Amino acid sequence: VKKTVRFGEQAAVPAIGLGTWYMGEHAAQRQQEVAALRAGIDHGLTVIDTAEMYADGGAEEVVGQAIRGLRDRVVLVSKVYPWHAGKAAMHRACENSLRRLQTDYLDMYLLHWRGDIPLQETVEAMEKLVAEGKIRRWGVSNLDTEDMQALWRTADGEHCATNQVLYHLASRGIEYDLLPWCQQHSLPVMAYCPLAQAGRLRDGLFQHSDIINMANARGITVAQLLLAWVIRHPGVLAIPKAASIEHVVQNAAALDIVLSGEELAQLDRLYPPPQRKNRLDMV
Ligand SMILES: NC(=O)c1ccc[n+]([C@@H]2O[C@H](COP(=O)([O-])OP(=O)(O)OC[C@H]3O[C@@H](n4cnc5c(N)ncnc54)[C@H](OP(=O)(O)O)[C@@H]3O)[C@@H](O)[C@H]2O)c1
Repeated sequence: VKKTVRFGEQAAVPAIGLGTWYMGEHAAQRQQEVAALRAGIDHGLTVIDTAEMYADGGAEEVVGQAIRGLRDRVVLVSKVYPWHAGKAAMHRACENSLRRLQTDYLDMYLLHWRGDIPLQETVEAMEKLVAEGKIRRWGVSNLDTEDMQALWRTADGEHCATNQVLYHLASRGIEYDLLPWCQQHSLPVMAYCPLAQAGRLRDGLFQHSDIINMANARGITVAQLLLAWVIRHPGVLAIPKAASIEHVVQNAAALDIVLSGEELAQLDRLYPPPQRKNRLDMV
């Protein structure tokens, strides 16, 4: 079973990509960050996820340096603050992102979350960037099932190419409603915080005996086990962030893992799937 995802105008991207939140904050780390991204590309991870938010442009500048001369090898995803996502301001947000990335187009551009602009106006603005050639496709982030239904209802809202939401073993709420909805509409989901921020989100995911034993039993690390879990089913593209080369190399290698039913059942007993609607986890 191929560990790829149909994503925008790309027929198949690898199901693990590269996050950039917390890159670009410190000048002393820029070279290390550039190297971690290039390592990911060198290991076949092509999707890079960033945002105008991240270090106020800084992460985008890091990405732009990392991808110099490699633009055709990568699938670039950035995001626009909702307060920019309207007729007036959208072009400037997009143009500023493109300047920092030093590329003339994005593969995907996401509404970072839903603000006060009516969705119809954001959709029209995204469609204009598509017609101009500045973005190949648009999508959204942090939209729950109700918001996705509202979007679908808008003119051209069905062109939405992805929804990026929080998903990991210890926060599975999207499995009740949102993922099935996405699955029904052939919409790929981008899973952010797929490592729960290396466990910092949920106390003891990493420090868990049965998960530690399970990873040891196949000679993988817990992080790899958690990533393979996130991408176990089609239609989900995980975007772990790694500034460490050792970590990027691990993360790419998690594309080669096949979890058994026995293993997946054990994991469900440790962190059961949701049996009701849950508010969309975000962070
Ligand atoms: N749309 C949104 O609202 C939203 C919100 C949050 C995040 N995001 C996106 O999603 C991405 C992923 O989420 P995240 O950065 O919040 O958290 P994450 O990817 O779940 O975890 C990042 C942490 O995991 C560590 N790590 C990575 N690979 C590892 C490995 N193999 N072994 C051990 N530790 C490992 C990293 O350390 P090192 O860096 O030192 O390797 C980092 O400290 C973000 O970077 C961003 O692109 C989007």
